[PDB]
Amino acid sequence: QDGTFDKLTKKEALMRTRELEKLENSLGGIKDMGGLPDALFVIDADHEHIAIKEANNLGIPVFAIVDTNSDPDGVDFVIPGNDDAIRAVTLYLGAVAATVREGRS
Amino acid sequence: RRRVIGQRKILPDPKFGSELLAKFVNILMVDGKKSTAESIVYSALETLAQRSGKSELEAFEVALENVRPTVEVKSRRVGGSTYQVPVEVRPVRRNALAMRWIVEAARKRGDKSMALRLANELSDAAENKGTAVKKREDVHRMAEANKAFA
Amino acid sequence: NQYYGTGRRKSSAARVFIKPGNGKIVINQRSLEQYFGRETARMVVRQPLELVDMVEKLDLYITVKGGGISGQAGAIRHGITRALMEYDESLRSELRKAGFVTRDARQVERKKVGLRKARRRPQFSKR
Amino acid sequence: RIRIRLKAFDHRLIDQATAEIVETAKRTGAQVRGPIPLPTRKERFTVLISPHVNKDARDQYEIRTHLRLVDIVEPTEKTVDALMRLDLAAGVDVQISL
Amino acid sequence: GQKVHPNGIRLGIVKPWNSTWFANTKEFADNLDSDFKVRQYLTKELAKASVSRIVIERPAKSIRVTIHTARPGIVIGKKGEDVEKLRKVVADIAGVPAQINIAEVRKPELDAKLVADSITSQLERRVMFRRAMKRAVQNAMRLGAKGIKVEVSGRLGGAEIARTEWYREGRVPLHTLRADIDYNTSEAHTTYGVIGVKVWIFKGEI
Amino acid sequence: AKQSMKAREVKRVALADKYFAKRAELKAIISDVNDRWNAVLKLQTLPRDSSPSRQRNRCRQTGRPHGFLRKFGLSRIKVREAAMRGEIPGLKKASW
RNA sequence: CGAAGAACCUUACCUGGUCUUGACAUCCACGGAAGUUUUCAGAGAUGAGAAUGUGCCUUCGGGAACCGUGAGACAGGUGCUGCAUGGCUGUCGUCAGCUCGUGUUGUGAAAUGUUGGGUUAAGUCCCGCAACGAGCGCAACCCUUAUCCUUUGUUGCCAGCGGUCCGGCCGGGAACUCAAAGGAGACUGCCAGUGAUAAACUGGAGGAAGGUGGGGAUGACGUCAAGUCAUCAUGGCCCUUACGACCAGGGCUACACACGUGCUACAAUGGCGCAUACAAAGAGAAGCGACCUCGCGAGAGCAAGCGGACCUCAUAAAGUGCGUCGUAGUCCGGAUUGGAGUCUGCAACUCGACUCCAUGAAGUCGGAAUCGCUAGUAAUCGUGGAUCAGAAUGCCACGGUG
RNA sequence: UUUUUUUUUUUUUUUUUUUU
Repeated sequence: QDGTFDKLTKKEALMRTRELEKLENSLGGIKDMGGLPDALFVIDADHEHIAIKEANNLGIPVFAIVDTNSDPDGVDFVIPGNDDAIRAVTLYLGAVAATVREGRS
Repeated sequence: RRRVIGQRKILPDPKFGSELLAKFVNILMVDGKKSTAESIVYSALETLAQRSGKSELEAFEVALENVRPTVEVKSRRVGGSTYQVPVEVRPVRRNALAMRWIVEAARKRGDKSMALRLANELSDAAENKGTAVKKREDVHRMAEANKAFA
Repeated sequence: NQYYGTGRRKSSAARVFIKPGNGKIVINQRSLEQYFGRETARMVVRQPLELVDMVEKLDLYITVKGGGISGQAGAIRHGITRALMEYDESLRSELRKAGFVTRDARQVERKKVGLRKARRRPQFSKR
Repeated sequence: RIRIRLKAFDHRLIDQATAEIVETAKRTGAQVRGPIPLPTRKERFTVLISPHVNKDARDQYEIRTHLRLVDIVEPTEKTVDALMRLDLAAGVDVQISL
Repeated sequence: GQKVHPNGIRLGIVKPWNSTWFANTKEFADNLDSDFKVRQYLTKELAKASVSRIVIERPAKSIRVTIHTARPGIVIGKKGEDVEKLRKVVADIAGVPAQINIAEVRKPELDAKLVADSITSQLERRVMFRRAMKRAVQNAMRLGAKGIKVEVSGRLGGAEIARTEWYREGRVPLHTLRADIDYNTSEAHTTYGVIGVKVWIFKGEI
Repeated sequence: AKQSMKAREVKRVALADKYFAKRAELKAIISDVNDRWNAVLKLQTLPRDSSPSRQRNRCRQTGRPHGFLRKFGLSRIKVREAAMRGEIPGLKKASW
């Protein structure tokens, strides 16, 4: 946020440029996490592996777009639908991005 | 052992600018003391030319042809016993290894002086008569032959 | 007008001064031949100045503080190099290419404990 | 050539010292030396103050230990008296024995 | 498997001296015989409240003894007749006078020493010291520090029984030469033999 | 031999110049083999236990004579500590 | 071996003389000036006599500096166990360490980051992976270089002149070594080729090193249940008529056998004789000591000097130039034994250490097979140091013809 | 999936008490 990160020898600052690398791509929508999340939205139940188990452990609601390969018993809302690429999750995400802001009232 | 550093560079002889005449003496030294060993090798090359009255240092080659080998035998037990296979020596090696058999023939040779133990065995070596040439021809009788057993 | 150097090699301790014309080599009050009279290296001190036609152009004066003749042959190399190094900047490429700039500094990562060779780390083709 | 061997625990405290002797003494005669060193002992020093027998706490300090040479051509009192009137500097030593 | 001092190795780095004096080439030997003698009288006169730091300075070989004790009022006594004794007995051995300077041990809870002078009191009752030991540690850390480790060795049971006990109320990075850590020890007895206690107090990160 | 003999060095250690090393400065110079006088020496060798030089010495910081290093001034066991307060200035990491 | 001095010797042990607060050292009690000097005994510890001596305050109180005799408390030693433990040093390891503060698939001894695609000589480094990161090993400071920049000039030091009675002698100025304090600079830095315009490998511009530049150096957990159990610092346990402490003697070394470390001595790539050219590592007031006097010389003696470029030890060996054998059991072999000498000492002789002559045991190139030694590294060419009243052939460290 | 560069090298006694 200011200039103070360009401290010490130049290879000290760069050794954190390359932390920021390894972390904001994995982590850039969660930067605070000062309380525990209340709900989840998921698009795979294979490739996303651990998240569904952590959620069902602790008792979280899970919103899940699912195909002929799925396990529907592990969720709170199935939306049966084509598994992957942009056209599928486009057709659902309008109305998600709506309800989570006009629903604040 | 991954890096190219594997041989000494040395400088040329004080007269004819040749690392040939320089590696000769630097093989012959066996006890150290260089510069008087280099003047006594310079005395070998004059006792040489007493035979012929010209640049017999050109005939240095016409002896060294017979002392240079193509092959050497090193540690190769590969095949469950001694399986040699010498392999040839790379071009740079042909005449240094010839200096090795000129100096072992000179050590007990018997000639009056050490200038003459070297200048006589070079004379013989051009005659193929030599004891430095006999050692090489032994290896040719040995491992260049054993080409046919490899 | 004049140009100069000093050396440290096996084990001496020598200086050298370049001077105007007449082309000679004077060690304190005597000639080169009197000081290396048999000493087979002797040419190597006059060799790089005979390129640049010294005979009417330079003059070379020397003095020595622990002789050391077998090692002096390079203390003088380095020294006479520092002198020409302000005579003419052009020849730094000639002095390097001919080895005449080099000075003793290196051991080839040698023994400390037992092993012969001692910088290079464990090497494999995939361990 | 009377060698006054000037010596301080620190570079700090002999610099403060010597620069007055090469001024004060020189005013009318003898070309007075003062910066020229002796083998200055920049060593590593270790004392055991460890509150029990355990690993280390032998705090390695460095030192300066720095000596110089004040040199005068002759015992010319109308130039040299001034350094001998400098007896009040009880925090530097000089060893004049020659 | 090690005991590794944080202090001592670091005299000028947050962790200040037990003592410091300048005695010269042929005037050390008596100064050193006096540095145990002056500390033996004081640390038995001050026992009633301990001494976190028993500080021997000697400004002109005359001894500026600075005693950080948790009750200075009891060594000022009924107002300064003990001070008089306190400035004479340590000066009687040293042949020179003694600049007695007092202080408080500002909160024994957070201290560089006085936690081991809780514990080693607890043994003068001879009954279940285990009720109070790890509680004393707890109490101390409730007003200050961020981790502590404790080791106690000795005859602490009955008849023939001799063991060593080790506890950890918070994390301790054992040596970090930048940090506000301390090591200390103290001693106690129980009529069968020794009871020797040790601490490592990681109070802060710098 | 722990403490042993100290008393009998002490009893004559200060007067060797009075048993010989000034007593000598006229009578004993004619008694040399450089100067020849042969009847004179045979009366000055009588002092036996206090004939200079002879000295049992005193190891002091050590209480008993486990040698004496006459270059450093301490017992053949003490050395370790010099490296730990200033007494041997040359004792770094050994050259071996 | 530990002993870097097993014939006063830091005493093992063979002997005798003696003791068991001994030799050292306190807390009260009653008292005293401390010592210089010589005679005779005794192996030493210890025994019997003779002279000369009498301090500083000073309430003449109390005593000091400093010696007694009576008490009652009362003194000691490598004796080893690693295993109560904590320093210390190793050979591994210059592996880039293992595990945890959490979580949890393994109940738990399974590492759980090693998976599954690739890559680099490289746990290199691109991802992928249910994995974080805590941080004490990390990024590195460290010393010596070496090359310079200034300030500089030293017993140093002499660049260019100033006088030479030919000695840097003393005038005379600051090139630069020397000395060195503070320090300071080389990076893929741009060029040829390489391949993935990655990777890093060669040659080079540019250098005093190059891809840790080298030579010192720090040697983390883990170190073999390896030591320092003979100063450790100290828990558990030690002998006490005793493992405690005073004293002069003696003999350790034999020899038939080894067996090797460590030596050399077998003649010319050698030496032998006179003559010629160049360095230094280091040491020094329980010192080191020249010239100069005495010389067959070890060894006597005078005496300038020197505290760290001043005094002295080395005038390193080869090497060069002219002479000299003829391949010769010898001219060399010092194994050694005729006689001849001294520096030390109570003391070395059946115990040396070394000096002058006279010598002359093996001598002649011996195989079987313990590992010396890869680069500035064993041949090769030499010097010091302390233990200590002091002779290691040990080792220990840097130099160089090579 | 051909896997003989010799076959053999005595016993012990290592183990820092215990309930969690």
